[PDB]
Amino acid sequence: PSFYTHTVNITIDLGMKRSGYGQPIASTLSNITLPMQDNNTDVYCIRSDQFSVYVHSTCKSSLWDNIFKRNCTDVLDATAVIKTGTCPFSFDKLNNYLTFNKFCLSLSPVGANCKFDVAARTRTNEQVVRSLYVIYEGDNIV
Amino acid sequence: SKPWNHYRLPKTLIPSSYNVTLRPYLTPNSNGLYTFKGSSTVRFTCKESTSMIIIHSKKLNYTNIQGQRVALRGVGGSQAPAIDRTELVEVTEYLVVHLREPLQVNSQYEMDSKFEGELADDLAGFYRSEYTENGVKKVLATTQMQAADARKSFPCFDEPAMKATFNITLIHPSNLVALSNMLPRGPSVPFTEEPNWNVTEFETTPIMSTYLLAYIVSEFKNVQENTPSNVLIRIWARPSAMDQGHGNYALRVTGPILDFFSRHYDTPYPLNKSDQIALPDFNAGAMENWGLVTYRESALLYDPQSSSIGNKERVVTVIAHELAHQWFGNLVTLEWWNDLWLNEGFASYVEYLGADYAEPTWNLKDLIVLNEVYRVMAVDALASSHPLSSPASEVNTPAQISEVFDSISYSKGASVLRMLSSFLTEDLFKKGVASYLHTFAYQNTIYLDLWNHLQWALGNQTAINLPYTVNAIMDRWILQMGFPVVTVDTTTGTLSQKHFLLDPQSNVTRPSKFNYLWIIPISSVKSGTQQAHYWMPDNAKVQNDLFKTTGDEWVLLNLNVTGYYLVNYDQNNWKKIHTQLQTDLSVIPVINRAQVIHDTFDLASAQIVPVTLALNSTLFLNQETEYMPWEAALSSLSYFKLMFDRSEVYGPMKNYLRKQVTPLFNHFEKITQNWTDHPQTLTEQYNEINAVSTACTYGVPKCKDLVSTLFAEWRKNPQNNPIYPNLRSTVYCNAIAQGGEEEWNFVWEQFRNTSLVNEADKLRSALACSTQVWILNRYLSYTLNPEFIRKQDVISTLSSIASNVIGQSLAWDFIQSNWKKLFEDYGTGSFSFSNLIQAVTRRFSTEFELQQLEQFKANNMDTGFGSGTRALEQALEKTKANIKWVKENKEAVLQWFRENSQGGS
Ligand SMILES: *[C@@H]1O[C@H](CO[C@@H]2O[C@@H](C)[C@@H](O)[C@@H](O)[C@@H]2O)[C@@H](O[C@@H]2O[C@H](CO)[C@@H](O[C@@H]3O[C@H](CO)[C@@H](O)[C@H](O)[C@@H]3O)[C@H](O)[C@H]2NC(C)=O)[C@H](O)[C@H]1NC(C)=O
Ligand SMILES: *[C@@H]1O[C@H](CO)[C@@H](O[C@@H]2O[C@H](CO)[C@@H](O[C@@H]3O[C@H](CO)[C@@H](O)[C@H](O)[C@@H]3O)[C@H](O)[C@H]2NC(C)=O)[C@H](O)[C@H]1NC(C)=O
Ligand SMILES: *[C@@H]1O[C@H](CO)[C@@H](O[C@@H]2O[C@H](CO)[C@@H](O)[C@H](O)[C@H]2NC(C)=O)[C@H](O)[C@H]1NC(C)=O
Ligand SMILES: *[C@@H]1O[C@H](CO)[C@@H](O[C@@H]2O[C@H](CO)[C@@H](O)[C@H](O)[C@H]2NC(C)=O)[C@H](O)[C@H]1NC(C)=O
Ligand SMILES: *[C@@H]1O[C@H](CO)[C@@H](O[C@@H]2O[C@H](CO)[C@@H](O)[C@H](O)[C@H]2NC(C)=O)[C@H](O)[C@H]1NC(C)=O
Ligand SMILES: *[C@@H]1O[C@H](CO)[C@@H](O)[C@H](O)[C@H]1NC(C)=O
Repeated sequence: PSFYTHTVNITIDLGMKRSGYGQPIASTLSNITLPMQDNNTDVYCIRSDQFSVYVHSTCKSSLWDNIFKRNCTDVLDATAVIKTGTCPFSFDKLNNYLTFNKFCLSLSPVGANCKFDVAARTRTNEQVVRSLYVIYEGDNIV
Repeated sequence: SKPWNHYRLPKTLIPSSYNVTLRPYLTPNSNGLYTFKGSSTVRFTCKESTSMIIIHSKKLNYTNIQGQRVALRGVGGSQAPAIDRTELVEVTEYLVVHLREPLQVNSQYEMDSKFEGELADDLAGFYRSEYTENGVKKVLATTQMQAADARKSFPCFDEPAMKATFNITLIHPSNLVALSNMLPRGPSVPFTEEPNWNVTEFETTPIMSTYLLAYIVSEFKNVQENTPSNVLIRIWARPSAMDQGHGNYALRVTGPILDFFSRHYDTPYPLNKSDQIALPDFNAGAMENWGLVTYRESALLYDPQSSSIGNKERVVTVIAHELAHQWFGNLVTLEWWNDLWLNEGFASYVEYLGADYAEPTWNLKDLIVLNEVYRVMAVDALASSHPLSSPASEVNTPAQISEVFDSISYSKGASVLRMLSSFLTEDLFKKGVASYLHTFAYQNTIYLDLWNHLQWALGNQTAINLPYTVNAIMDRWILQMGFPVVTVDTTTGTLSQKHFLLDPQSNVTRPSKFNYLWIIPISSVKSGTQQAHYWMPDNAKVQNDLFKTTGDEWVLLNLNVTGYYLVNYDQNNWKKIHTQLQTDLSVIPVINRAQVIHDTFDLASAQIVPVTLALNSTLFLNQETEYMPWEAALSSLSYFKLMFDRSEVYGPMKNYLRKQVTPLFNHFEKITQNWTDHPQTLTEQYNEINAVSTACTYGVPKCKDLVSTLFAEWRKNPQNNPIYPNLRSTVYCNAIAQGGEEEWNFVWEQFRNTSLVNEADKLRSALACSTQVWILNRYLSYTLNPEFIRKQDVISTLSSIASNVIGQSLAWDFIQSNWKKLFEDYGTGSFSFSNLIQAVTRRFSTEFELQQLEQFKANNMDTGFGSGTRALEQALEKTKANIKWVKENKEAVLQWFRENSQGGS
């Protein structure tokens, strides 16, 4: 819960394409923006011991095309929340921080102990858009 | 007879070079006749001196330069004597130049003759192509040079055998820009003849047939592209289209395919310029000419926004076929038009490999069996089909040259090529082709030379051994039409081969020495285990132990359908194979699984196997999720649907189908995440369309909900299209059928409004689907008026109306009442009149329906049916056969199908 340091927060661009049954559904290629950590954009391991970890969702819609310019409308509008079954801790982006020695946000499954799971929340259904792999534990970092 | 009377150009006149100066008029004259007038020098050597010289020039009057029509100038050692007269034979349409003076043997005479010709839009010779851009008609000079057409455009010694280097000076309006097979030797001259006339010199082409040479003057915009190899590619397209960028995908596709082909051929492309031209309307849709390839706009250009995945496939395949042609049949010259079937066949098979190279994910090779082999399976099965081999003697007239281009020639040729590659194991085949290309470059050639090279490569490598010579195996397949059926009894291992005719009773007039006994390459699996390849001899019956099985084990044949043949099994084996299929489809390969459904239905049509066995093949489809088996089944079931749609059998049939379709629809829904994650693979994408359409047609309430939601979404904000392009057609038709008049009107308004041909075509099909009788009648009336529907479009609209079951009766009546007006417009000029007759009578299975057809034929006999006359006889025969089926087997089939469907419900 304590943050030794609280000083960039990921934004999940959300791609939503309607099913055609009228049900809003999350789509592949939704982009969680990961800021450049030193040289590498994909993996951010925070220099700060603890993380603010705020989540921002931008809704984008595609008729069928890859282009997501069309704005999310009606049922399609959605918000993304990260809660993970795979990590032993539920980790719903809580102020409470559980363990960790090194926290990273790998976009690669290999080399990562557990994956934070971000789920788009729609009124009809909750669908997990992406798994954010995390090289996961130490007494030193809370 | 006379040498000019003979179609063939005399061998003695061989053209060393052609210098052609031509001035097309792209400005209408006082007469209004656009005219191409030019003076062309014929530089040629006479192997045997001939006083009379024969040139292939068609329908050209000759202007006189000073005193004579032909002025001959000889420089230095080369000497030329001016020719007194130019005459054209009416029978052969060939220019003959008559010179009183005897010619000097093997000397160069340059014959410059002024000629006058008229540019007419017949898509032949020198013709004009017109496109409306921004409301303005645009005039472009175009050359069709195939066969006799080259002669019409300019005097030439036209033969595949005759090869010349062509230096072209083109005088054209300055605004328009000239093109030729070769790069320009000299820049266009603004004021050389007149300020309006621009004269562009062109480099001498590498020696090639005159038909290969082409020159195009066009207003098309260009974005030049250069490969690392320095071949200049790019596209000629209208300026608005260039702004659209539709051609960009085609440009992206061409470069890798060229490189891949060059590696397989082992020869780099000789020409440093290859130009793809988007002709606004091209009847062929593609050009095989060396250097200059002109395509119809639809084939060449792909729009990402409004075009389906099928369209994307079309663009890649057509480009590959043409690229293959440049190396094959152009660099190594084709000896004569008779060898065209081989050239086209080689190109099509190679095109599939090239397309696969371009798109690795798509399994184009898997698609080849459905696209080519299955398509000609139907034509070959008919006894009337021609033998694949074509003799040089047979092809003489221009019409004969046109005859060689046919579906069997390209598609069957590709299938035989695939089989050949399999016996040669690919590498030897590639080596042979490469060697043949290098050895015979710039020489007219026959298939035997290529075959010898493949055989030589096989001779070099001892690792793979062929029991029979490559030429011998190939000959059996090429010489005779059709395919054998191999029947194997598991208990004894005996194998038997006989010809397959889809018709149960037919007579094959054509005679072959082989008598349909063919050497067959057999690949076999026993109980899931591969067996050593067996080469079947061309003998009716042989016994092999490997085929024999005991107890549980089952046998399979023709793995991957590499061979061009049907297969049959003993009934116990069939049952075992079917049982295995229910328990596990994995042991069977995908191509083989498709093969069993297709084969059983074909055998059922010929009555070799019972109708119930074919239905048993459909039983495992509940488990099957793959595209190829499902596609084969749907195609087979279409005949059943047409015959039983109005009968009582339809209700039970619908229930059985609903049960088989539902797991596939559900599986697809789950994989596609409720229809938004459309599958990337081409085969998978195609199956997604199949599932939606079949489900909607028979029951499946969930499908109806999806279609309704999608159409409603389209109606709001109509200009942007929510519907996925692959799925657009299904939603539109279904919605119109469920919907009332308001639905029909909305679609009609869109059909008139849409600029795109493809979109307009989709809308046109949807209009026919409406249930109400009155609506259909109003639509039928709309067609006659020119403003509402264009003439070419009218034939298609009538065909779709016949397809609707409620509409079938109405369409038939309209056709009888308005026959004369339609006949004058489309019977003349062969505008798919035969196709229109074929669309009617598709669903006709009753005696009463046959009687109506006979009456119409008698009543309108005096008026005449134009192109449709042959089709009318064919349509009547088809109807008779459906009723005939009822007389012998369909009455039983109707009862049985009902019983089988009832049991499976
Ligand atoms: C993909 O779509 C399937 C099928 O959806 C079907 O078509 C739609 C137009 C809707 O009308 C669906 O109701 C219809 O079945 C979805 O499966 C369906 O999920 C819905 C929503 O959870 C289920 O409805 C529920 O039914 C239960 C009955 O036990 C009620 O208690 C609930 O209140 C609710 O109404 C429906 O049973 C279920 N249908 C099937 C075939 O199981 C599926 O959710 C969807 N997938 C995605 C990616 O969203
Ligand atoms: C998340 O980022 C990815 C890129 O990593 C986005 O995918 C990309 O979307 C663009 C815009 O549609 C695609 O451009 C397209 O290119 C094709 C030709 O290749 C063209 O025909 C289209 O009109 C368009 O210009 C791009 O190819 C595509 N890239 C991939 C990897 O497929 C994705 O859309 C983003 N998602 C969100 C939520 O914004
Ligand atoms: C190995 O394959 C090559 C490729 O065809 C064969 O070489 C040809 O030899 C023939 C005479 O037999 C010539 O007519 C061709 O011009 C040669 N092609 C070239 C240029 O390589 C050779 O015959 C094969 N060797 C064996 C053992 O069959
Ligand atoms: C029959 O065709 C199948 C389907 O293409 C072949 O399976 C491929 O095998 C190659 C190598 O042999 C693999 O690289 C591909 O991944 C396979 N494709 C798929 C989609 O499975 C199979 O090899 C062929 N069988 C025979 C008898 O040649
Ligand atoms: C199609 O399959 C059906 C059953 O799925 C076959 O009917 C069986 O026939 C065998 C022997 O012919 C009998 O032992 C079974 O009792 C039958 N089963 C039932 C439930 O009727 C049918 O013979 C198959 N069709 C053909 C022509 O092989
Ligand atoms: C989405 O809305 C933004 C802001 O008004 C606008 O710039 C954009 O054009 C819209 N996208 C589409 C195509 O709906």
